[PDB]
Amino acid sequence: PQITLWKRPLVTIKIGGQLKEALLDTGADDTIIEEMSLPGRWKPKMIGGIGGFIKVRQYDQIIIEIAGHKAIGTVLVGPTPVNIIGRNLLTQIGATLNF
Amino acid sequence: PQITLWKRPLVTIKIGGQLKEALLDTGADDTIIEEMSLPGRWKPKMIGGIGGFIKVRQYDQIIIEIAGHKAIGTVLVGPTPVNIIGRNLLTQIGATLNF
Amino acid sequence: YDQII
Ligand SMILES: [Cl-]
Ligand SMILES: [Cl-]
Ligand SMILES: [Cl-]
Ligand SMILES: [Cl-]
Ligand SMILES: [Cl-]
Ligand SMILES: [Cl-]
Ligand code: NA
Repeated sequence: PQITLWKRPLVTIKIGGQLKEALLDTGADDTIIEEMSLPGRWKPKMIGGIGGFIKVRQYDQIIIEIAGHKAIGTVLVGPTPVNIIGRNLLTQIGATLNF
Repeated sequence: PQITLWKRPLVTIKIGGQLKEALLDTGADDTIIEEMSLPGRWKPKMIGGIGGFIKVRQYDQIIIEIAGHKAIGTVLVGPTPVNIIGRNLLTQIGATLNF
Repeated sequence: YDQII
């Protein structure tokens, strides 16, 4: 699809068996999801931005369906104010910025 | 242009005759730049990011060039990890997300 | 409040 940016670019995702709404965020290096359980190993990480840093759990090789398209990659889980799909997964669905 | 997301979507901007680097950020409602001098009056604004809320200075009707495209709109000045072009100016330069 | 991420 072609998404305008008049409003926040929110899409439905499926992750860990659950449906969530997430923001397509070209500024984000990483994909960050609100607290949930995911299978497999994890390691701690700190990520930061406006307002400082938060501690997250880093899960590798997680499959996420993003607006109907499947991708695999690292997902960070922690106290983010909004679910974020970052560049590590936007690349896999072929997302581009066009102007 | 068509911008892929394998690297950060960094572009050159021009504001007050000066060139700066900034990130095209679909996850940002607003545009925020690092401390610099802008003309005119400012108003207070609170913004939420990954690690919490911050106070910034809001300057309206500021001329800015983004990747060679002319825009005139609201620019926030405050403590940001990088200069961020958000949706308020991405819409002015006609940017869309496509997959 | 507006959000910047
Ligand atoms: Cl919105
Ligand atoms: Cl990844
Ligand atoms: Cl590609
Ligand atoms: Cl790229
Ligand atoms: Cl006043
Ligand atoms: Cl504006
Ligand atoms: Na894993």
